[PDB]
Amino acid sequence: QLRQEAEQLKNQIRDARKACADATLSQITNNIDPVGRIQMRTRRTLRGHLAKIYAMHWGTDSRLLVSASQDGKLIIWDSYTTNKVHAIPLRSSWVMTCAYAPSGNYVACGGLDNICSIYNLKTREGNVRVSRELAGHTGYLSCCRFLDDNQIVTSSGDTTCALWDIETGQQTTTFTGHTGDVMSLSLAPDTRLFVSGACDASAKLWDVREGMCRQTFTGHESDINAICFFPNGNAFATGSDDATCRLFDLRADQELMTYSHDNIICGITSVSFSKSGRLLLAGYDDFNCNVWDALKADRAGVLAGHDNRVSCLGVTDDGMAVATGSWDSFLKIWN
Amino acid sequence: DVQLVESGGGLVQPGGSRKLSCSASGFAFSSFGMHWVRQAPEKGLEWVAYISSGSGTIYYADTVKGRFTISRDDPKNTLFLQMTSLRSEDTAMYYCVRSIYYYGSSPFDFWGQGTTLTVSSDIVMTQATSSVPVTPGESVSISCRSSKSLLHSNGNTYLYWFLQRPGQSPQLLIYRMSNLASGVPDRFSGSGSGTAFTLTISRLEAEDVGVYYCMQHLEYPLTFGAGTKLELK
Amino acid sequence: YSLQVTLTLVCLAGLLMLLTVFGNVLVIIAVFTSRALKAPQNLFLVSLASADILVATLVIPFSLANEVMGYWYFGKAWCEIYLALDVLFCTSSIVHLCAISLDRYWSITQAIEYNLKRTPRRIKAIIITVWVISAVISFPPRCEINDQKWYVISSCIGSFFAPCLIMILVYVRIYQIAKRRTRRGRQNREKRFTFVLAVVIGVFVVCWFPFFFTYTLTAVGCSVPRTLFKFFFWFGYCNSSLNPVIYTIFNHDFRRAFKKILC
Amino acid sequence: TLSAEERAALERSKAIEKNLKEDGISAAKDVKLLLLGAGESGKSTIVKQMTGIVETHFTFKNLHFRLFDVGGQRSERKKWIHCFEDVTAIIFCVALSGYDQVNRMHESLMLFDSICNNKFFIDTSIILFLNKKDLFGEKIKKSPLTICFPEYTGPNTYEDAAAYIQAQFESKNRSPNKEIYCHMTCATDTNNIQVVFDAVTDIIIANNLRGCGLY
Amino acid sequence: IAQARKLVEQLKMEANIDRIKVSKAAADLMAYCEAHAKEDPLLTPVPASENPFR
Ligand SMILES: Brc1c(NC2=NCCN2)ccc2nccnc12
Repeated sequence: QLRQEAEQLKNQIRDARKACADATLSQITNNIDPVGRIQMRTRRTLRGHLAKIYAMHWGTDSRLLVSASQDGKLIIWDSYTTNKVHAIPLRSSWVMTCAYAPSGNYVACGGLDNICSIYNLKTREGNVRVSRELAGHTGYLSCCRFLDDNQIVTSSGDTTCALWDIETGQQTTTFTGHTGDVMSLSLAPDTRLFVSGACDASAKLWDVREGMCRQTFTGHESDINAICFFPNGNAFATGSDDATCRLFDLRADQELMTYSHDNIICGITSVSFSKSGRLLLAGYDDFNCNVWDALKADRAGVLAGHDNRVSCLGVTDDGMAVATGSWDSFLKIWN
Repeated sequence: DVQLVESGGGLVQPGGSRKLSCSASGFAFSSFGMHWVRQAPEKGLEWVAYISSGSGTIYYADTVKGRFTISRDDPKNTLFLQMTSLRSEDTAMYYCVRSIYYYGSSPFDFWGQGTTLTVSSDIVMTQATSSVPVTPGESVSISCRSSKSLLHSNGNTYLYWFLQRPGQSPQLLIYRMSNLASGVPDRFSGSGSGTAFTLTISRLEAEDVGVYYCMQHLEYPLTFGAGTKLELK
Repeated sequence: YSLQVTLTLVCLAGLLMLLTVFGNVLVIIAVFTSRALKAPQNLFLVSLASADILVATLVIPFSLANEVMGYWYFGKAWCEIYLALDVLFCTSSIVHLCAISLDRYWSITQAIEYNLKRTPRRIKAIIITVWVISAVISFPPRCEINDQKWYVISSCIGSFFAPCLIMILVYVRIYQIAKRRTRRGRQNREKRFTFVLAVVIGVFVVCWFPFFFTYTLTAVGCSVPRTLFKFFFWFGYCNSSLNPVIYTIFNHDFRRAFKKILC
Repeated sequence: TLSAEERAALERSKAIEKNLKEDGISAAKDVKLLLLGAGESGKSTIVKQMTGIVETHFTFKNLHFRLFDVGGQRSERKKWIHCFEDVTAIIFCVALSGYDQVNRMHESLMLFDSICNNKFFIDTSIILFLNKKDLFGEKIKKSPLTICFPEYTGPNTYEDAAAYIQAQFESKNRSPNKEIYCHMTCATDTNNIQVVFDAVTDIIIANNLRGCGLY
Repeated sequence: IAQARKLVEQLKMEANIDRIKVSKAAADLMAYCEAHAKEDPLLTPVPASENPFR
């Protein structure tokens, strides 16, 4: 007591979710035509880095992208022409994430040093400079996303997420419910809700203004390593070292479909959706990333390379292309 | 902050030799390409030379070749222009301009205060006429003309616009004939076809009276248009 | 003149051609396409493979054209450069192999100091040094190889004997050090490496030594040549085909690259 | 071909590439070491001998060392352990004396086994440090043996027990072609740098010999 | 104690959600996907022209 009250609450909430759903989602949507076999081809190969690369992010122009690698450098690429725009030397080489501001004026990186650095791209002196050193966290940084030109959300090893005010430099909100190291997060296109996955094998949606968890999703056997929203901001999918991918509905509070195959036994390092949401992409520990139809749940396609190991991938805003990175220090643009 | 100061000029008898220098402070000089631009005592602007960021690429104008040379010393933060066998018409006004070229850059953004000198095919840029009467608070348009179409296969139409208020150095207004420079009122707006170009001014005020120029950057040599000035009827 | 097996000889030569070129181009592709191979010492392999490609693609066809009917069909042009360029290519191969061995040795002993001086600049310096010493060897002065007694002895010795002796010394030293550091498992390797060290120093001798032995023979002392001279000449050509295999097979790293390229 | 602006941009990109490659070459010379202790082990003593990750770099006999000790990281090491996969060697320290505190030897041994058998990170030799000799010396001449290890079946003092626990650590090493260098530290010596240097040069020689190699 | 009270207070908040029917939620997802299937190029390959990555 009163620990039994909590399990009773879990019981009625689970039974209510079971009652509120019947589909299955086993025979539904069989009417719509399968998209068939999708072929992808490498179009460019960006080969500047000298060590494992750990994260990448697209700009809003859908032409520039930034990549972060363990050799302690940041690169801004011109994906159209494979030219390097800027090279940024990091203070601490143990970087684990990066993010591109929507306005295109700022870029952020962070990692195993517990602090998040903000870099200014448009200066009078024609060079990049540090603007802030957001240092409130205790565990290592895991992910960063720009809310706007002066608001950034972060996740760390403190089993918590934070919301900052870049000009002020003070944590203006905190989220403290995961009870386990959190690994990733993504922002809804509404730009008012976000979700985060943790090593506790559960996912929780947050309210930016309220600062309190609203819905908790579970039923996933191991760690969670990647999340991304549905294009309309009404769903999201999760990766894992469980070798299984799954998606949830916010208004239904249940799993909808699972993406697993017998041959694949390895973790999942990143996920992303297509512009229409028809194609789900995911990277794996077995050196190649598979492409999954959103709802028919089949491995529609696959991508050759890399040597090892697909650790980060993303899709442009216009959906024109897709990019992947890996521990072999190469980036490939697939179209 | 960012500022370029230059003084190496003076009265020189014809056929002499001279060196010009502008000192760079307040910005990463080693990462910029530099130009020299000459202005005749009456009017007009014409490009002279250019040295790349790493001093690995140099270009000259036609009359410049063989007599003038350009050099930089990045650790010392100085630009050098050497005069030899100066002619009679070389007497004019000079400027050194910074410029940096990457995707989405704004070259020719900042100009120096200039220094004066006294002594004793190509793309054609057309502006006409040289004067249009206006009043404060009403619209006005200026048009410039070229020979070849400026629209490259990329989709970038390389046209630039500059304004030089009397008694001071020119400054950048529009780059690639569709963008707007930093620290510029938004009333300015540039547009044009592949060979014909114009401007628009809304709510014109007494600060905007001066002379305007059009420049193209499609291919060396860089060529300027004529000068068109505004009056306050 | 044969008229009956000339087809057999030309087929043998073509097979040698394809084998050599395929092996060496595979080496070049593997070294440049694989990140793990981005080490300054592999430029030696690159240059050696390039020399092998050059000799195989152009020196050998003219040798086959010679003595297949018995007369150098072309005029004076171009015997006086065909011979010299053949000599240059083969000597460059030999000195590349010697330099590779010397680099190993300096790596395996006095590891730190040399570790320090392994910049790609020095590697390129050594490569151009090898090429220019080969050039100065081959520069002076019916088409048949040189016979000037004084010149022949000096080139043959300075092109084969010294590099062979250096190989013997350095690889014996290696073997000694590896055996000394040896003392499940460990005894299993001991048998493993010795074989793969005997291969390196074995193939090199059994191919270039016979010809170089007989070529300098009959040149100054007693002169008893035979028909086997063609066999020795051929063997000296042929070993360059296997030359990349010996230096690349013992590297999964290399090997892994080969497996990826193959499959 | 391509216009003047693109020519200048390509020149800038080539300059960036050259600078980056040169910086990488200059960086590849130094040697990287992971410091990985447990609790009250004398890792702090080793560091002093010389909130997140702490990098200490020093030079010894014209060789540059970079030593990382992830002590403040309280998160799960299964995540983020892969960062130090391309490292020359790891430095492990235990003690010897304390083994009745809960035990200490069992926890250190299981942690050592866990990091000695990893999916990646498997072919990196380990330098082992047994510090605080004098305390372990006194703990036996006063409170033998016990030992927390049963079936020890040996004498009382001293090299008997020392070598026994040492050999216990060199146990549980599945792989060949990977060595464990061990040492005894009195918490007052001044040549641990020398033994680290010797182990590092031995690892360098082993790696060199490794390609043809010709293990 | 306080942690348990916090947890139960948090679980008080899950009672308000409606929820909606899974069948109609999946119908909404498939309807949106069908509506927007026209524009994404990775689904429907685009001509060799107008492709920035030739
Ligand atoms: Br190699 C070489 C020659 N060509 C040749 N040998 C074996 C196969 N083809 C001919 C003369 C030489 N003299 C000095 C040193 N190397 C020489």
